[PDB]
Amino acid sequence: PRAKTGVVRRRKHKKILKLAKGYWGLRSKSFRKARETLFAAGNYAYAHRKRRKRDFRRLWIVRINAACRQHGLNYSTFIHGLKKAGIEVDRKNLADLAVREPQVFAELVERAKAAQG
Amino acid sequence: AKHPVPKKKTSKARRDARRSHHALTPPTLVPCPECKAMKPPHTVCPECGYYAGRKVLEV
Amino acid sequence: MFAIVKTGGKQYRVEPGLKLRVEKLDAEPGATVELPVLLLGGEKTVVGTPVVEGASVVAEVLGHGRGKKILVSKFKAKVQYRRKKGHRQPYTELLIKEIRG
Amino acid sequence: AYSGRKIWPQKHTGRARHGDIGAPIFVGGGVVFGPKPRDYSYTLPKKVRKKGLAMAVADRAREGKLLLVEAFAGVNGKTKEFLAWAKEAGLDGSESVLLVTGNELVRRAARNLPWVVTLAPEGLNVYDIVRTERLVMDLDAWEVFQNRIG
Amino acid sequence: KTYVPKQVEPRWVLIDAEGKTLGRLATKIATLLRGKHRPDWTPNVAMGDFVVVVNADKIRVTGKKLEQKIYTRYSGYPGGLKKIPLEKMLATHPERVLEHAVKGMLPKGPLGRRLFKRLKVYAGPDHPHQAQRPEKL
Amino acid sequence: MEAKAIARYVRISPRKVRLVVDLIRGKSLEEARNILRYTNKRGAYFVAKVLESAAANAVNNHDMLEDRLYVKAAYVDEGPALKRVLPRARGRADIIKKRTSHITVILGEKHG
RNA sequence: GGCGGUAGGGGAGCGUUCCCGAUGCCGAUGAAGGCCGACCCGCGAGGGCGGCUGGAGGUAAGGGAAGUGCGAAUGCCGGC
RNA sequence: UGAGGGCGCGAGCGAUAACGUCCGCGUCCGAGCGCGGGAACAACCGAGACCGCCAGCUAAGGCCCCCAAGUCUGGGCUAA
RNA sequence: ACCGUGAGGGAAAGGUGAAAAGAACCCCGGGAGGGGAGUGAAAUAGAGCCUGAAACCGUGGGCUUACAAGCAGUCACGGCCCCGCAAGGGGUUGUGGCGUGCCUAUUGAAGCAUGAGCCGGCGACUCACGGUCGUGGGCGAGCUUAAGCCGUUGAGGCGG
Ligand SMILES: [Mg+2]
Ligand SMILES: [Mg+2]
Ligand SMILES: [Mg+2]
Ligand SMILES: [Mg+2]
Ligand SMILES: [Mg+2]
Ligand SMILES: [Mg+2]
Ligand SMILES: [Mg+2]
Ligand SMILES: [Mg+2]
Ligand SMILES: [Mg+2]
Ligand SMILES: [Mg+2]
Ligand SMILES: [Mg+2]
Ligand SMILES: [Mg+2]
Ligand SMILES: [Mg+2]
Repeated sequence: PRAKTGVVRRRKHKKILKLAKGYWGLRSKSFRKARETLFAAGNYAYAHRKRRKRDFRRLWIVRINAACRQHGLNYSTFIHGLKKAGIEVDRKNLADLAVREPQVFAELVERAKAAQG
Repeated sequence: AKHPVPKKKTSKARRDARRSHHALTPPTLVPCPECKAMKPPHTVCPECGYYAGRKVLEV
Repeated sequence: MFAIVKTGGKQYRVEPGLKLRVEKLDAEPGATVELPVLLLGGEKTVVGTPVVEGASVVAEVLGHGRGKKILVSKFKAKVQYRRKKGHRQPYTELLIKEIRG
Repeated sequence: AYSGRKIWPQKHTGRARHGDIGAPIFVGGGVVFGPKPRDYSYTLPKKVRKKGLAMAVADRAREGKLLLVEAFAGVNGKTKEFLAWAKEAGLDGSESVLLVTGNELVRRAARNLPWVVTLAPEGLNVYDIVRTERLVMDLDAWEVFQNRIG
Repeated sequence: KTYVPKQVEPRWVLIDAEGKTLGRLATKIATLLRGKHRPDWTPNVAMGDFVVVVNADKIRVTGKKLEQKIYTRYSGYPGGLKKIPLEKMLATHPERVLEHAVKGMLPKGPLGRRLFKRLKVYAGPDHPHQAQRPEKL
Repeated sequence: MEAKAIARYVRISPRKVRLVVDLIRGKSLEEARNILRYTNKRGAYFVAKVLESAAANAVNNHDMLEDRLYVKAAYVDEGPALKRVLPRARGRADIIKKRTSHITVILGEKHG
């Protein structure tokens, strides 16, 4: 009962090609090259799916910081009042109401200058 | 087996970008004073002759 | 009219009249659920307390399932540790009705 | 059949290191751990087949799929001199049947029967018993099957 | 999802630098380029504003840097490390006394030498009256 | 309708004729000929016995007129190759690839 | 409540070749194999589905036997 | 598995040198070259990664710009 | 065949079609090779003629590139072309975030430590006997056969 290779070894190399689509030169047609750059991706995609928030976590703040300093106060001084107001609402994204109607946020600012000064 | 040596198999673009300077200039030509033929500058066409220097062929 | 809402560990900015994906909840896929957890108002209604005072937003479900299976292959270099794994992330094809209270 | 001679020295060669061409790493040379011929038999205790002989017989009795016989319109040699016997007994080609008898005539009368396999009174192979969906046997059997156990 | 605009109209700015401390001035300028003074800040599309800083030969800096700080330029040849002081430039090229400071605060990618384009620092003053001249102080 | 003709199996390396074919491409046949008949190469001859033979069967088999057609598309691929050895030095034997070709020329219709 | 993980240990599975299952069944209204796909099942190795090509074998559910799963060995053959 | 290595410490050797070595305790890399600060930097600092989410609290470390966060308040200090 | 004086070493290479019915004839052309017509169920079965992958070469088309610093990818957004029904999806990438290839040995890597040009196939814990543990089944003061002998020929029974 002999069982040569046959189908098995090829179909797999076709799947790696299937995920190596648009990879420069040999990196998408040479098999044991495509095997490699897939290793980094699934790692590169892992870490960055952990990172994509911290990216936006940072971006939101600057926009927020851009807003508060347009009333005349810093981001550090902005947040505290909100926290002093105990408002677990402000998903740092949802503070994007600087081009999503501003008085909705412009009057979040004055509810900060209260409980501190 | 000798001296300097390529290190890495030269890639495709690599190989190909060198080869832009290799495409052929198509031949420039004029038409014969008499013949309705196409012919180089400063030449004598392989059918006609001239008017101060023969070439006249045969049937 | 600004309709904020906070469900499944994340909040969102809703204007009333289109669909949304949110995580599941112990519900039958053909009904309508209430989120008395609400924030704000498009005519300016700040909330000194976190959660509003009793207001709400009404949303209609649709079904369940998954969007994309996203492969999660973990490979540690050097040390023969490759893993091949993926999953589906279910959700609720959620349709929001009103902001009534 | 290849010889036993190094292919090219390993020292100062450029290529790898190698030897005789029976080496499985090559091609066409030798097999690795190929399947040389060998027996598969053993010695299963008789008390497993003895009891194993009984178990299967009742299995057809437990389902009724049994019949001892003694009377035959086909005590001679003709496949036609049997299928009518089956007609007058109850075998309408619906389901398979194993047959036992000590008469080498009835076997002929069904040795060409696709749904009826011959069987001598002795080698009641539990394979063919469980193979066929119904069983038939005779007293000429039910004295040795009895002398086995009974 | 997140807010991103589509079209963006920029705005220009007028700034002087008489008595303005050198570095602290040019610091806000970079922020004023990288429009993080714009809640519609965009981390790639280059929304940077256009700062037109008239006058600079009258720029002063803390300490004795006028006779102490030197800038470096490297040709490639030996003996190429050209060490130019903050004084000799404040005499025939007082225009790049700020430039080779903001580029020191602009980011590193290709967007930098786009942001730095959206800014010119003459020393006159009274620059080419293009149009609007938003003098922010 | 396009008309085609391949000169299978032509002992000339591809890298050579591709330089030539890539000159009559898009040119009208009249110029294509005058281009070829004065193109100091070697592939120019092989095209001629496959061009005017591809413009031929655009007439003797595909009822078109030569007075109109144009170089629609023209390409060449790579056939096999005879293998010959090259006694290099000190006993080395480095083979050599004498390459053939597969010159392919198709022609269309100007107007009408 | 725990679930990073090398040598190593245990458990679970997918695939290939062949046999019982078969004088069975699927197959000319197109099998095995090869090109695709953004469809579906599975976390998986994999299994189904639509299209193209090919042209004659292929074999379920439960058991059994293996020459059984490749990315490297300056591995071997061939081609490039 | 029985070649280990780093750092803090207590010794010996060494020149109260060695990113040198031999020991003891402990820690960590090896097996955590997976994350954050240390510009970079296996073992220095924080912190054990089952997967997903454009959610919130934090440690180290940081808050003028690249670079997210006070050119924060009060009090002194230094002109290199 | 080929190598070696010599003993001796010692390969590669099967596949049209059921039937040659294998292209008469015409045309380009020196021929080779092709176009057409025709046989054939099929010439996309054309005489290295079943299937035809992969490396490798080229033509056509969609996206991009001549202010840019790069294990060549990942994440985000926009942009171009295409599919599609809301919405969504495919292919490309301009900008921004991060990003020190694989295996093996090494305490130790990104490495100036081994190895691989690439692709496709062959290729690496099986077997026999005895024995320890585990487990599944048979009998249970018992348990069990070996050579061999009767018989269909992929049947077993005796044999202590
Ligand atoms: Mg945060
Ligand atoms: Mg705002
Ligand atoms: Mg709610
Ligand atoms: Mg998933
Ligand atoms: Mg042999
Ligand atoms: Mg040797
Ligand atoms: Mg088979
Ligand atoms: Mg760091
Ligand atoms: Mg945990
Ligand atoms: Mg900042
Ligand atoms: Mg051989
Ligand atoms: Mg919608
Ligand atoms: Mg291979």
